[PDB]
Amino acid sequence: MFMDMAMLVESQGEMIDRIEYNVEHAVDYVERAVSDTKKAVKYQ
Amino acid sequence: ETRHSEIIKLENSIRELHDMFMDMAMLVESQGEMIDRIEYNVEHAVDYVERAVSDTKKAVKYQS
Amino acid sequence: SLESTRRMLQLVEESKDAGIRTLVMLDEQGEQLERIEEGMDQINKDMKEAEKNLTDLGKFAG
Amino acid sequence: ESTRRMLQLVEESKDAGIRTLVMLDEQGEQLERIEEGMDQINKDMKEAEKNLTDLGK
Amino acid sequence: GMDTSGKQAEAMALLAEAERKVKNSQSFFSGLFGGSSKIEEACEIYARAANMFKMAKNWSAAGNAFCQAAQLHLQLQSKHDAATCFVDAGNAFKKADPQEAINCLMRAIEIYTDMGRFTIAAKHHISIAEIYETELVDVEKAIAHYEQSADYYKGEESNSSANKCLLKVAGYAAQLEQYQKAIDIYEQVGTSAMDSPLLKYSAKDYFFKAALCHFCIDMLNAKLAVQKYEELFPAFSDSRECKLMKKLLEAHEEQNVDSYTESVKEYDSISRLDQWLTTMLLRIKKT
Amino acid sequence: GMDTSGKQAEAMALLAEAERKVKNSQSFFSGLFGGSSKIEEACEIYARAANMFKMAKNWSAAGNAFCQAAQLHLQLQSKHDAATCFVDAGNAFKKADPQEAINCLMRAIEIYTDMGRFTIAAKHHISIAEIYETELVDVEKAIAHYEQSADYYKGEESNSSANKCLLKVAGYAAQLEQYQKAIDIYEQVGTSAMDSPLLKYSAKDYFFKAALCHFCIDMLNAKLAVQKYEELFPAFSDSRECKLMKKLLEAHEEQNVDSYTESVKEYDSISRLDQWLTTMLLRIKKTIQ
Amino acid sequence: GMDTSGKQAEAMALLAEAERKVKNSQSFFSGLFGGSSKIEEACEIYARAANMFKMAKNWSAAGNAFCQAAQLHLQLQSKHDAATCFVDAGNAFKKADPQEAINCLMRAIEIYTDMGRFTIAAKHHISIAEIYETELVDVEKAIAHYEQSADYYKGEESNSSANKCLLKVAGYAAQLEQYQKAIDIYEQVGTSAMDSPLLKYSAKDYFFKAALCHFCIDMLNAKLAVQKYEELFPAFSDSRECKLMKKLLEAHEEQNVDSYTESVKEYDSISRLDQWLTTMLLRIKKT
Amino acid sequence: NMAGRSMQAARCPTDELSLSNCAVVSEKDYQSGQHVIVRTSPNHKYIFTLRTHPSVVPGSVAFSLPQRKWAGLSIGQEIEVALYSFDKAKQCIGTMTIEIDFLQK
Repeated sequence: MFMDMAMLVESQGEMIDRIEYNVEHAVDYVERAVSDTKKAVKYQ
Repeated sequence: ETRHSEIIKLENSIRELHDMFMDMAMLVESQGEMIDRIEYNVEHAVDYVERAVSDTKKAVKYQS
Repeated sequence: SLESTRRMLQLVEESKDAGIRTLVMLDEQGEQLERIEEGMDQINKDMKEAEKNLTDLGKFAG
Repeated sequence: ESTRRMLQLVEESKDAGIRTLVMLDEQGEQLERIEEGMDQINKDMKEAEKNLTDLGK
Repeated sequence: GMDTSGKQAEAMALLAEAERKVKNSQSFFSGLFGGSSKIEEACEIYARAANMFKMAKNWSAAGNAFCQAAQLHLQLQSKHDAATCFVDAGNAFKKADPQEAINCLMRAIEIYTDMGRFTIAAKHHISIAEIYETELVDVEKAIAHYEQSADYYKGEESNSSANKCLLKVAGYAAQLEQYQKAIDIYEQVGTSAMDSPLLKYSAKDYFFKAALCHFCIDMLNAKLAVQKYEELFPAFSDSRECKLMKKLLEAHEEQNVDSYTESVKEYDSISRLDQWLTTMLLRIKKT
Repeated sequence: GMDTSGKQAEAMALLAEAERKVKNSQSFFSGLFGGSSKIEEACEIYARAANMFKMAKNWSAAGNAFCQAAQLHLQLQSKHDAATCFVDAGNAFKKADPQEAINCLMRAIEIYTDMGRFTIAAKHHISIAEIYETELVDVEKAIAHYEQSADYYKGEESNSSANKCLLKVAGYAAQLEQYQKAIDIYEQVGTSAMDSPLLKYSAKDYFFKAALCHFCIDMLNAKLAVQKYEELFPAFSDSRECKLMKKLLEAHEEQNVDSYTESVKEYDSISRLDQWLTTMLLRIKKTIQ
Repeated sequence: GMDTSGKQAEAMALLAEAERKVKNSQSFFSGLFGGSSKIEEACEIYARAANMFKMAKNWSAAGNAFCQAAQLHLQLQSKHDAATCFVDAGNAFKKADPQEAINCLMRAIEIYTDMGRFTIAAKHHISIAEIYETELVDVEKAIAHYEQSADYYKGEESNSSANKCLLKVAGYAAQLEQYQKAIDIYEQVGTSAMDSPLLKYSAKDYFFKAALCHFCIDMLNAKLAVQKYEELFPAFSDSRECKLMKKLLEAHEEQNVDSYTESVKEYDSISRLDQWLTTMLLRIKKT
Repeated sequence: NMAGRSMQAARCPTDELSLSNCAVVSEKDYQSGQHVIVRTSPNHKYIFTLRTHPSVVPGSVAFSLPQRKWAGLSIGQEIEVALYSFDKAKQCIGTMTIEIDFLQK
C-alpha cells in the first residue's frame, strides 16, 4: 500500500505541476489581453 | 536479552510509523479541502466567462 | 510475550485501518484534479479563441 | 531470521514514509500558489469584462 | 467590537442608499427611459451590502440581501449570477436559520439542473442531506437526497463518489430496521471492488457486515450467506471475521450465551467496536 | 558582475523616466487632456522597474516602487490590482523591513476583505501572525490574529484550518496565558474528534493535554477532571497516558518526589519527550514542597 | 505514417505560402499596411505547420518551424507568446539535437525573468541543468544553474525545492572533492528539517553524510564534530548511523583493516549501499 | 619574526626530522636552533625548536605526527609563530621526567 501511494501521488504531482503551468499561462495571457483591449478602446 | 533489545527497537520504529500516519491524515485532508474550493472557483470562473463573452459578442455583433 | 503480542497487534490493526482509509480517499482528489484539468483546458481554449476573434473584428472595424 | 526481516522491512517502510511526506509537503506548497493565481485571474477577468460592458453602453 | 459596529452602521447607510437607488432608478426609467445600467448598479450595491452584512456577523440579513439581489438579477434575464447569489445566501443561512437555506439551495439545484451541470447538483444534494441529518431528525428526506445524489454520481461514471453515498444509504437503511436495501448495497459494493488492486483490501470488511446483517433474520440463511461469500472470496477465511461469525453461530446454536458474550468482549478488547456494530450485536443477542 | 550593475543602472534610469513621465503626464492632462493612458503607462513602467529591481537582489527600492505604483493605481478607482501590488510589496519587504511589509499586508487585508473575500484575508492574517512571532518577540498580537483567522475560517465552515488555528492559540495560551481558555479549547477539540474518519484515535492526546492543564491548577480539580474524562471516554480508560496520570497523582499524593522522578524518567525512556510536557512536569515537581 | 507524411509535405507547402506572406510584407504590404492581422495569421499557420511536423516526427523540422514562428512573432509585442514558442522549440529539440535548445531556453529564461515570474525561470534553469547532466559532461555549468535556481526559489520562501537542489549541489561538490560546501549545506538542511515536527526523521541521514564529509578532511576533528552533533541531538546516538561511525573511528585508531571491513559488510548485510556511499568509503578508507 | 607572523601547518618532510622533534621550517624564514612559540588560541600556546629542511615551503611550519597529536594541530590550518627566548638562568632544563613506550604495538 505504501508503494501504491508513492506511485499514485507521483502521478498526481506531475499533473498538478502541468496544470499550474497552464493556469499561470492563462493568467498572463488574459492580463495582456485586457491591457490591449483597454488601449484599443482608448484609441476610439 | 537480545530479543528484548530488538523488540525495543521494533517498538520505537512502530511508534514512529504510527505517529507518521497520524500526521499524514490531517495534511491530506487539508489538501482535499483546498482542492474542493479551487474546483468551485474554477467552475464559477469558466461559467461566468463563457456566458458573459457569448452574450456580449452576440449583442455587439447583431447591432449593425 | 503477551504484552508484545497485544501492543503489536493493536498498533498494526490501527495502521491497517488508517492505510486502507487513505487509499480509498486518494481517488476523490485524483478525480477532482482531473476535472479541474479539463476545465482549465476549456477555459484556455475558449478565452484564446474569443480574444483573437475580437482582435480580428476590431481590426476589421478600424 | 524473522526478526531480521521485520527490521529490514520496517526501516524500508519508514524511509518510504519520509520521502512520501517530503513530496506531499511539496504538493501542499504548490496548491496555495495555484489557488492564489486562480483568484487573481478571476478578479481580473471579472473587473475587466464588467468595465468593458459598462463602457459599451 | 468597534469594527463590527462601524461596518453595521455604514451597512445600514448603504441599505438606505440602495432603497433610494432602486426607487429613484425605477422613477427615472419611467420618466426618462435611461436603459438598464441603473439596475446593474443597484444589484452591485446590493451584493456589496450583503457582503458587508456578512462582515457585521449578521448572517440572516446578509442572506436576505443576497436573495433580494438574486431575485432582482434573475428578473433582469440572467440566472447564473442569480444562482451564485442564491448559493451564497444558502451558505450564509447555513447557521442561524437554515429553513430558508434548504429552499434556496433547492432553487439553486433547480436552476443548475436546468443548465445541465451534474456534479454541482450532486454536491448541493449531499449538502442538503447532511444539513437534514445534522440539524433534523427526519431521515427519509436525507435518504431520498442521498439516493438521488448517488444515482447522479453513478450516471456521471463517478463510481468512487457514488460509492460513498451508496454506503451511507445502506448504513441508514440498516439503522431503520431495513436490511434488504442494506444487504443489496453491501453485497454490490463488495463485489464491485473485487478486481481493484487498491480496494480489494476492503473487499472483506463489507462482506462481513453483510453477513452480520444477514443474521438478523435467522440462522440457516446466515450460514448459507457466509459460506457463499467464502466460496466467492476464498481468502475471506484468512481473516478473523469468519472465525468470529462461526463462533457466534455455534454459540447461538447451543444457547451458549455466556461464551458468546465472552468472545464479543475479548474481540472488543483486541479491537474496539463502534456504536453501529455494538448496537447491532446487542440486538442480535436479544434472541 | 555585469548583470547586477546593469540592472541597477537601468532601474535608476527607468525610475527617473517614470518620475519625469508622471510630471509630464500632469502637464499633458493640464495641456492636452489625453485621458488616463499616461498614468497607466507610468504605472506599468513602475511595475516593470520594480520587478526587474527585485531580480537585481536589492529589495527595498523594489518594494517602494511597488507600493508607489499601487498607490497611483488606486488613485484611479482601481483596487484589485492595487491590493495585489500591495501584497507583492509586502512580500518583497518581508526580507527588507518588517514594519513596512506589515503595513502593506494589513492594507491588502482590509482592501481584499472589503472586496468580499475572507479566506485570502485569513491567510494574510496567519502570515502576519507568523512574521510577528518568528522574528519579533510578541505573542498577544499573534494570538489575536490567529483567533481572527479561525473566526473567518469557521464563518466559511473551514473546520480543519479553524481547528488548527484554535489549537495553536490554545497551545500558546497554555504556554503563557491562563489555563481556562486553554482548558476549554483543548476539551472542545478533543470532544470534536471522537468520530473523525481518520482521527478516531487522536482525541486521546488532546484529552491528555487537557488533563495535564487541569493538574496545573489543583489536586482536587485534577482528580475530578481525570475522573470526568474517564467516565466520558471509555477508550481513554485503557490509555497508557491514563495509567501515567494515575501513577503520577498517587506519587504526588504522598509527597514522594523520588516516585515522581522515577515515573517521569521511565516515561521518558519508554517514550521520548516532546519539549512541552517536560516544562509542565518540571513546574509541577517544583511545587512538591 | 506515409499519408501523414504527405500532409507533412503539404505543411512544407504551408511554409512556402508563409514565405509568400513574408514576400507580401516585403512588397505588397505597402497597400496592405493595415494587414497586421495578416502577419498574425501568418504566425498562426506557421504554428499549425510546425504542429503538423511534430505529428510527422520531424523533430528538427518542427523545431525550425517553431524557432521561425517565435522570431517572427516577437515584433516587440506578445512577448509571452514568443517565449512560449521558444520553450516549445526547446522541447522539440530536447530529443535529437538539444544544443540549440540550451540557447532557446536561455532566451526564454531572459524573457520570463524580464516579466519577473521567478517560478518558471527556476523551473527552466533546473531543466537546462538536468539536460546538461544527462547529455553533456560539464558539471560546473550545471552546478551554477542549480545555484541560481535554488537562490530564485529561496527568494520566494520556497524552502523545500531550494533544500533539495542544494542537497544535490552538495553531493556533486563532494564528488568534485569540495567538502566545505558539502558539510555546510548538509548541516543547514539537517538543522532546518529538525526544526519542524514533520521533518525530524530524515535528519539522521543528513548528519551521517555531513559527518562522513568532515571525517574525510580532519580525522581528529571528526570526534569533536560527532560529539557536537550528539549533544545537539540527544536522539542521534541511538540511531545506527552514530554507532557505526563510532565503531569506524574507534577502529581506525589502530591499523586493523579486518575491523572496518567486517563492520561495513555487516552494515551492508541489513541493507544495500548506494554508489555514493560505497565510493566514498572506498576512497576514504584507502589511507 | 620577533612579534609573530601567521604560518600554515605542514607535514614533517622526512622521518629523520620526525625523530628530532623539531618544528621544521624553511631556510628563508628562520635559522636552525631557534625556539619559537606556536599560538592557536589565547590559552593554547606551545613552543617548538626550528630545524631547516629544503622541502619546506616558506611561511609553513612542519609538524611531525606526535606534535600534531599533542598540540591538536590540523595540516593546512593557520597559527601565529613568534620568536621565543629562553632565560638561560631560569628556563634552562635541569631535570626531566618523561614517559617512554613502544611507538608501534
